[PDB]
Amino acid sequence: KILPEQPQLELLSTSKMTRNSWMMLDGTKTDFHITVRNKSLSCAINHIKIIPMNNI
Amino acid sequence: TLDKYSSEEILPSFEPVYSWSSSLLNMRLRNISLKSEHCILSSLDFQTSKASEQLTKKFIYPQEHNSFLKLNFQEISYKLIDGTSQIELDPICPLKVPLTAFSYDSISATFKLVLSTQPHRVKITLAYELELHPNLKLPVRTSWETEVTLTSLVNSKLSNVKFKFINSNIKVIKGEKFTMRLQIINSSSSPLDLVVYYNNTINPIPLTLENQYQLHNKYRKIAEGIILLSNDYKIPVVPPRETYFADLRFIGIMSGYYGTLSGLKVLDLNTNELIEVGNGASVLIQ
Repeated sequence: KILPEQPQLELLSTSKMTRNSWMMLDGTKTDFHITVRNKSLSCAINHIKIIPMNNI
Repeated sequence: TLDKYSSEEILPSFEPVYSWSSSLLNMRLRNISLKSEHCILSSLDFQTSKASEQLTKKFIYPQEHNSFLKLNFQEISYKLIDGTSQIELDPICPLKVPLTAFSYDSISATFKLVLSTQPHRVKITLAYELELHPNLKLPVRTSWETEVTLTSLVNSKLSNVKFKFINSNIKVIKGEKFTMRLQIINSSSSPLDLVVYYNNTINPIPLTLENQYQLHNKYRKIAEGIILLSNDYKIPVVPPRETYFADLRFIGIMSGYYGTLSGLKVLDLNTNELIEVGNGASVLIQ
């Protein structure tokens, strides 16, 4: 079986993070930016879905 | 068809049938990387070559004492290739793509693109036309492919702890107390008791006077330009595989650009290191 091409993502950066590490103060909320790029030169993705998932 | 051929062979006369016995412009690409922004600036530059000067007085306008060419660039295309794929890449500043040019000219175009172990493949295509007289024009459609081939984060020696400021670049008016959050990522084996301090002491100089006083002024500016309102801070505990925010408070008293500010050096009170974390700050006080 031979499919069409498929693209890739790389997690170009995150704004207020360093090596994907950060602290909270147990009650304060924060927010930041995630920068992702589509490495493919031809294909364009028409679906994205984000599921947060945690240690507990 | 040996049978049908040998049966069409013309038998000789008087013999039994069978006998048992017996390049107006030259161009290059001087790309440069930038780890500060994780991006590479690929700058092509094409200039009218010496062949154009040679042919100026030979065929184009031999009778004139000083002639010049009329190369009109119809399009300058920069593209990225991945196999059959092909995508254009725009420049930083606008470029008036129907660009007229004469002899002894040189034009540069800089294209920014994201930066490890996967070199890029770039096609540069120049379509232009030499515009000898108003009526006739000689077009050219040259193109060629190649590959895009060619500090803020600070580590600790004899350990794995890592340091970075949340805002390495900050500008603030002189005399206003500000703050820079120093994140300290510990992941090695055990908690640390590292202590931050800033020494406002003129470091002794070790050379002509021109170098000597430059160097002395550098240490003086470093020593008594900025102060830390929380000097000799005891960072309480940073357990293994955790981070801490050593929130520092400063204030400047001498306007300038303290790029990679020294003096500020956190020392580990576990093996008597002198890890210089000041390199991750680039304060500018007006």
